[PDB]
Amino acid sequence: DSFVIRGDEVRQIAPGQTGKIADYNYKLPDDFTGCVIAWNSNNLDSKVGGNYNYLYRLFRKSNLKPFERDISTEIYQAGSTPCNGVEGFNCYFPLQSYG
Amino acid sequence: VQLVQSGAEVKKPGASVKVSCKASGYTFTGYYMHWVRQAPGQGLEWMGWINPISSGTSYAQTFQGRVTMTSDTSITTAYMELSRLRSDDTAVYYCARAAPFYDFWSGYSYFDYWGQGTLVTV
Amino acid sequence: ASVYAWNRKRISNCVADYSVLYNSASFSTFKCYGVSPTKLNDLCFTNVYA
Amino acid sequence: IVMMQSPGTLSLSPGERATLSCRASQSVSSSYLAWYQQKPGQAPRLLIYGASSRATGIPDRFSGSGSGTDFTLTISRLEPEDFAVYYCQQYGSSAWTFGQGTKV
Repeated sequence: DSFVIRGDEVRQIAPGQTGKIADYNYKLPDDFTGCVIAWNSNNLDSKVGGNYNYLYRLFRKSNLKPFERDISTEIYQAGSTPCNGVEGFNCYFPLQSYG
Repeated sequence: VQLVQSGAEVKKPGASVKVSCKASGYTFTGYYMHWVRQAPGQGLEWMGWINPISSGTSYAQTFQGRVTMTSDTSITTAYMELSRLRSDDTAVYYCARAAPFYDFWSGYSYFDYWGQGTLVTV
Repeated sequence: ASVYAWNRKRISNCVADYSVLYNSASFSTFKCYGVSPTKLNDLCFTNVYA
Repeated sequence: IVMMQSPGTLSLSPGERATLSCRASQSVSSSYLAWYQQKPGQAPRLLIYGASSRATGIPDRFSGSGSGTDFTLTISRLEPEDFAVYYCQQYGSSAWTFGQGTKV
């Protein structure tokens, strides 16, 4: 399974972790068997002005199951009022860029 | 944090104007880009905003139906296009940065950075 | 407050919605001990100290 | 909503204190009230947000306070660069509203 995250989030790619990546993007099972390999790619995945082609999920109704892949872009309801697909107060776009 | 807008424009009534705003010094998609108008001798009027991550927008009822906002994250630039220009649209147009609605400490309630005003004459 | 003289706020007799805090994008650390961060709204406490 | 500032014009000597007022037609959360400074020929800059919090780069000569429908901006000592137009700004109902502005 290959993907890009920022340095501080590398620790989240492990069993028993929590956080925006562990919970909403890429979840590993507590009984995971395997190896997590990472390297700095600042010379590839960064650009002047900011590289906005790498996204992560910031909001979700619930945590992901192990190896679940959620790629929806539906507006997240933070409040008690239905968003009806329109972002605004208490209605968030679920993804964000690393830049 | 810097916001750099295009130069002044002169348009005839019925024409459309597109004002750009290039952002730098921050994560472009991490903030909303707002546009604020200031007619000569008048105060500041909020027009609307765009959220570059999705290009979702919201407009003031005053401009809704005439103004379209777009953005391009690859060049961290926001655009505001105001159509059907009238003589009373002569104003200095500013781009301004504010936090997204999910900011815990309500950074969306105000504009912390402004670009240089761009004068549009109609 | 300074860490050597930290400030304790006693919280009682109220409704505690912890999802507002947990689902916030504005915090870099949110680590719960002795309790799941997603079960907090199902629990009742005799007091909360902030 | 209507945000009404007063006085329309404020005139006093450098080195003295000035008080600028902004009244709301309805209650405004302190978290949603901001003050801006606009020098002639320049874009507005943020001075105060959240009713009382100074923006980064703003001198401690500037302070704000208030709640409900009555907010103020205070300049403890006026410098030549403080003789500009000030605005109050409110957020609510998914909209941003500015006052008419006052000139110092």
